[PDB]
Amino acid sequence: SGDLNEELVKAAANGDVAKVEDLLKRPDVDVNGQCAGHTAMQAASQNGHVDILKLLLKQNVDVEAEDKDGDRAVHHAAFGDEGAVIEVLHRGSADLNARNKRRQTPLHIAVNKGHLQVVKTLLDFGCHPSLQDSEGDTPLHDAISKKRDDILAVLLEAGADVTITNNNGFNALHHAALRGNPSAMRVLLSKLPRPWIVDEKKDDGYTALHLAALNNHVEVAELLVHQGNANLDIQNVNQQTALHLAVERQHTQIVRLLVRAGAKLDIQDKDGDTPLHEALRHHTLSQLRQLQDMQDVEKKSAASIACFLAANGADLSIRNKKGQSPLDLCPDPNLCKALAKCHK
Repeated sequence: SGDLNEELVKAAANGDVAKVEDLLKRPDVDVNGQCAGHTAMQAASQNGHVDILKLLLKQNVDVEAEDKDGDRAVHHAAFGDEGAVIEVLHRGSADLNARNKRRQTPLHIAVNKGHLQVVKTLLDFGCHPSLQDSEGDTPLHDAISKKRDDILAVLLEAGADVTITNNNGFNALHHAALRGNPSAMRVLLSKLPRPWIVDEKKDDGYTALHLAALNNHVEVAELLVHQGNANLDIQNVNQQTALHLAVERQHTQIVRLLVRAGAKLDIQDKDGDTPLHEALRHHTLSQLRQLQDMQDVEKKSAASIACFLAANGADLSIRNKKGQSPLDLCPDPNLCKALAKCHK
C-alpha cells in the first residue's frame, strides 16, 4: 500500500509526530517503505525532526538503508543543519563513515553544504576527517572549493590531513593555490604538521608556489613566501622556478614579490634559459607580431620585467643551449641600452 508509505514519509518530512504515531500503530504500515525511493528515516533526518526519528528508531527500522544514490540517513542529515540528528543516528548505531555512490562521507556533504554544526558534531563523534571521494577529494579539498573558511579551520583542528592528494595529484595546499584561495591558504599554513610540507611537489614537480605564480594569485603567493617560508628556488620537472613561470605569463606583481623576497635570478630551465631570457624573448615576439601585422592584409610589460630583472642583478651573459645570451634574444637596441644602464 504505497498510499500509506507516502503518508508516513510525508508526515515524517513535515514533522507530524501525531500522524506518524498513529501510522506506526497499524499493521499495514511499512516503517521501511519507500515513497519515490525516499524513506521516512531519510525524510526526518534531512528535515531535522529528531522526535520523529526517535519514534522510528523504536520500530526496528533499517538504519543503513541507501537510496538510488547510496545516501543513507546520515547523508540526508548532512543536507541539514541539525546536529541533534547526528547524535540520534549515532546512538542508533548508524555508521557515520558510510559512502554513497560518489564515495562521499556525511562529512563531505556537510562541508559542501556549509553546515558548520553538523560538521563539528560529526567530527566530535570520531568520524574520519580525511577520507576520499570518487575524485580523490577530501573534506579539506571540498572546504577549499566551496570557500568554507570556518569549516576548513574546524576540520584542521580535528586533524584533517593536508598531504593527501586528489586523483589530479593536488594536496590541500596545491589545491588552494590553483583555486586562488588566500584565506584558506592562511589557515592551512597555520596548521602544517611539518614545515617542509610547504615545498612538497606534485608529480610534475610543481609546488604550491609554482601554481600560485603561474595563475597570478598574488596574496596566495605572499602567504606562501612570507607565512610559509616557501623555498623560492625549487624547480619543477621542466627545471623552471616559480620566477620562470611568473615571467612567462607576464605576472609583474609575482615577479616583484619573488625578486624582492630574494629569488635567485640566473637559474636555467631545461632549454638553458633564465627568467631574463624569457622576458626578452616575449618582448621580441611581440615586436615580431606587430611588424607582421603591419605587413599583412604587452611588449611594454615584457620590457619592464626585463629591466627589473637587470636592475636587481640578473646576469646579462648567461648562454642557453642554443648558445645565445639574453641580449641575443633582444634585437631592440634601445632595450639593450636600457638593460645595460640599469645594471651593476
